[PDB]
Amino acid sequence: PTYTPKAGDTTRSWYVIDASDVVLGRLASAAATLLRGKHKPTFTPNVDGGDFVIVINADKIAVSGDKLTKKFAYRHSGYPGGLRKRTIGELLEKHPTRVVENAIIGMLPHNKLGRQIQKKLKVYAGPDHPHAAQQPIPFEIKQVAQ
Amino acid sequence: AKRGRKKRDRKHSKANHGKRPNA
Amino acid sequence: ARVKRALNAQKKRRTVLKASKGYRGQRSRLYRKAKEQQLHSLTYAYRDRRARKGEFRKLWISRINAAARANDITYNRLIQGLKAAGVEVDRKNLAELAVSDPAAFTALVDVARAALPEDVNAPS
Amino acid sequence: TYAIVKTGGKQYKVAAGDVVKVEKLDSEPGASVSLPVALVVDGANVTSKADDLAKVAVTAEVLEHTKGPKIRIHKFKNKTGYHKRQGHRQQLTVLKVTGI
Amino acid sequence: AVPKRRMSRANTRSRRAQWKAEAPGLVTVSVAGQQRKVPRRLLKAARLGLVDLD
RNA sequence: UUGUGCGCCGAUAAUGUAGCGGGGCUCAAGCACACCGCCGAAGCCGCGGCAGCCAACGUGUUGGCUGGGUAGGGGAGCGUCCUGCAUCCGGUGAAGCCGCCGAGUGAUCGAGUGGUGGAGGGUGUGGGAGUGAGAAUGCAGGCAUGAGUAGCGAUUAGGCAAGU
RNA sequence: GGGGAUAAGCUCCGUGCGUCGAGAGGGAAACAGCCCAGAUCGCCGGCUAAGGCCCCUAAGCGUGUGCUAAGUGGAAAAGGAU
RNA sequence: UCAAACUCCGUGAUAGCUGGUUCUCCCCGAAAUGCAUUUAGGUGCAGCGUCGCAUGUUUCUUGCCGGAGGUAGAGCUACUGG
RNA sequence: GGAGGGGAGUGAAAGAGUACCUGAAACCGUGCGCUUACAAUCCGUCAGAGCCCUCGACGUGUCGUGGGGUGAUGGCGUGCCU
Repeated sequence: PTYTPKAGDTTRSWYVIDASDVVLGRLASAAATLLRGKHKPTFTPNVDGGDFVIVINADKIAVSGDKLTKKFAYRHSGYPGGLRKRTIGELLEKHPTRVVENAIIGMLPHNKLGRQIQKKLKVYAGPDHPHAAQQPIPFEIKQVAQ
Repeated sequence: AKRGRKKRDRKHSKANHGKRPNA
Repeated sequence: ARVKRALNAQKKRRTVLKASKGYRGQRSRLYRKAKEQQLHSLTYAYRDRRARKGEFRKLWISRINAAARANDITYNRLIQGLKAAGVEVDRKNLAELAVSDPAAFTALVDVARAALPEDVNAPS
Repeated sequence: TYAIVKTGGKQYKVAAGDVVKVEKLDSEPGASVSLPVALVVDGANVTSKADDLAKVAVTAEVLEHTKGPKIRIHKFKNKTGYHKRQGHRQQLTVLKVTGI
Repeated sequence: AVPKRRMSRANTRSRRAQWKAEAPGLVTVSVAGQQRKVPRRLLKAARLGLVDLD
């Protein structure tokens, strides 16, 4: 019958993306695709078999509209009146990694497997990374004609 | 007020074709 | 004339409670609680028997599409092409090919490339 | 080396020896039966056109007629009083691909 | 007040497993040529001949 | 100055974003008009098994149509007890109980075998019913959760040595 | 169409109109009456409807020509405005 | 325990009232409307269901011909009124 | 200390000991295998990794027209009756 990956089956890879003025949505959808594993033919939703992702120049992310300063990230401690919010600009100039992370985390399942996937997501505010000893494959986001 | 209106306005969707039960 | 009722009940009790070895709590000990869960259980089995078809077909399609897109063609146009070419292979088996032998699948991809219309968005 | 047989309103990937279960065909345990084909593979290349595919046919041996798994149905609806019990085993016919 | 439900097997046995006991930490004593095991709290009183050793 | 297609302000409530389902989207992933494909249901088709109505034929075969269903009407059946009649097993171990392996479209079944156990049971045809319970703030007995928790019955107050 | 304020998930009548009741499944974010469609049982087979194809969610960040700058889309009036 | 004790009996009182009513499959399958009613939450008959017999397409659908209507609409020096 | 019990015995059998034919379920525990302490669960179902037991064809361990217990993880899913 149909094929189901066993234990000694997975083959991993470390991909690396540039965020040089890429659109956040494109970038995040691509990363979600890769991490969840919708690009290999061995896909199975019960298994995590995607690929590690390394994002760089994440402080170069540039969005459209007034979303830099009219858009409001929110949180809530749980206490009363403990709703506190932030723009996107403030949040870049505080820590840029979180914008791209949360953007991607909303493009994944919020289940156990999703939590076990977020482990496979590494993001760095600069161009660099300590993960050169995996020789990361550059990914260039492309669109297939039909 | 709000609740009734949002009901009566969710009805104008596309998969309902302009109508819903109990408005 | 008086008919004690013991046997005639014990029968179905034994049946049910044999069929609920794996349930967790009062669903695994007690007839009035396992009967209910048997109703729900057989029903959910029925429904899943009707729907695992769509489940597997979804799976097969995701595999096919990812394989193709790594060979730089979309799913929709692949199936347009095979329909045009009269090729008969179903999706379970296209997926099996994708897993095992990507070469043959790439050959089929190439067939569809050949057999598609020239101007796909034409008004024909 | 393998092929893809059509039968039962279904399809099955096969090669010689690969035992298979299908719907109830009409034969005796031990007899042989031929079958149509959709795809064939000799190594790397493919036979994918209908004329060649009608010219090719696979041959199989009926090992044994058989009965599938027992399937319990208890249709049910609430506040109503509607139970309906029912059961099923589907008749099968095991094939063994002799050659191609 | 009064409970509302029949608190399950898991929870029941789980909390019930806190009602346990520990053993006193025992220590030898050379009670007149031979040895017996006694807590440390009572060691001197044993060596002086008060503890009822049965 | 007319008529139009999208737009702006007016716009404004109380647990927490909160009048896209969310991320996010104008480098449309938004509106309109045409075009191409595709996914998608227990629908239709495809391969198989059962069933009801009718029809054709032959000493029960096939075919077409049909088969959601509560109140309810009608039809056909399993099971339990006692019995009339005929036969079968039974201290070389029945029943009953725990099972394993299997069966039936279902109520259910094992003359299929193991353990325990110790004396009545099965089969076919008919007869008769105290004839099938999951619910009646249902009855009787037994046992759980609460729980190893609250309390241990006053406002007088107990103690040390020795004793068996 | 009446009563009501030409208000009510209001009330009262009509209708070889519908569905629910007694009707599952798919879509509608969840949602007895809305749209599709009326479940004999099985299959790890195929084609379609309503609806939809950036990720979550299987399917198109589809093709062509124009508009939108308002996060309109993804509530709203009288009226105001190069 | 007293706006008329308690016990046995009549007595298994009676309730247009509440609850409960046990094994399976097969076929067909509703209604929530009308008149009356010390009556409106109940019931009787008609309505819609099935079973059996009878009558055989009389039912239903589409087309064509024949018939009365005073609705929407419009009209008013064609009447009654503004 | 005694209750009570272990051997030795009776007995066809003490899984017949004066709490005694058989001796169910709830319920109460002891061992053996799997699983469970970053997770939101009408408590199941469909797919299913991994481990443990078993039957059989073979070969120094090994897939199978297998079967059974557990079952990470994913999708679907709003108790029973009146």
